Amino acid sequence: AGWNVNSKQNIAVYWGQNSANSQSTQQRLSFYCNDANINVIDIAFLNGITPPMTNFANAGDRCTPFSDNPWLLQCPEIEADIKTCQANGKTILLSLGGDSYTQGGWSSTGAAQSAADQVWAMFGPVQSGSSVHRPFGSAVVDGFDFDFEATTNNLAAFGAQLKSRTNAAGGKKYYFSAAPQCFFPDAAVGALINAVPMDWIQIQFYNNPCGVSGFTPGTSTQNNYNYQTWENWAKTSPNPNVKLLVGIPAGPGAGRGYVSGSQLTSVFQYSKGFSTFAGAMMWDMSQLYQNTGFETQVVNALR
Repeated sequence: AGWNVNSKQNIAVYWGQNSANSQSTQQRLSFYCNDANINVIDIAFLNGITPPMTNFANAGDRCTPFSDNPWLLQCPEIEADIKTCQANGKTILLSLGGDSYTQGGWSSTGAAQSAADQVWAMFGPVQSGSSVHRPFGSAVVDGFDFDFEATTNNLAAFGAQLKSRTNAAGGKKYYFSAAPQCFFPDAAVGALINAVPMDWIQIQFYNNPCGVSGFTPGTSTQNNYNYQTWENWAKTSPNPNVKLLVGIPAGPGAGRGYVSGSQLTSVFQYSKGFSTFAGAMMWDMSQLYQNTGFETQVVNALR
């Protein structure tokens, strides 16, 4: 039944950007919704907000741009697949920003609040009184992942307005995650995650010296891998009960600091010792499914 706050074996995986970058490495979203081990999928990315822009790599081939915004896609296959995945018991979030987000956020709190209301009208419940375009039609996401990686002015105000709308909503639970890099504090989402409660934070423990590649097996004194710093911060954050996922590259081509074998098992056994630990995150689905046997290694490390 999707995200499980009481489990230490959650696995969140990004889908949409085809990191593996071959013609066949990213199937449609629902191909990956029969995996008993993957209970959260983040759709990557809404890479523009004001104005809105969607990029789903070659999944875009089965979409049609909206007539008045060529960078915003109408995606009936992703729509159908979100509904299928949710019927199959998966939590499907939309990931906001990503490494190709260049708009730099909003000049005022008011502009950030208006942008949040537009994202909610585009991707949350269908609003009968709204003219906004809906990339996923009558599909409704299960919440939002904040993956901003450059300075994003007034992201805290944007996040607070979107959280206001999800907190007011009926129907189902909406979740909030953020994906800071492991360097502490995080420049891009630091203000957001110090202001707005998250359900979990999926830290990118890669592309940085604090990543899982810097973990020292055989000891619980860790000079580089900084999970402990993140747990200490989490306990006084706006949601003091927020959970952490350990985010890793799903293949050597997915990011710097890929780990496997005993390094991978050991860093997960260390991380499992912490009360905030709730599982793993991986970048990304295309890399994971190409990297034969790697998913089994991660599942076996979390057991």
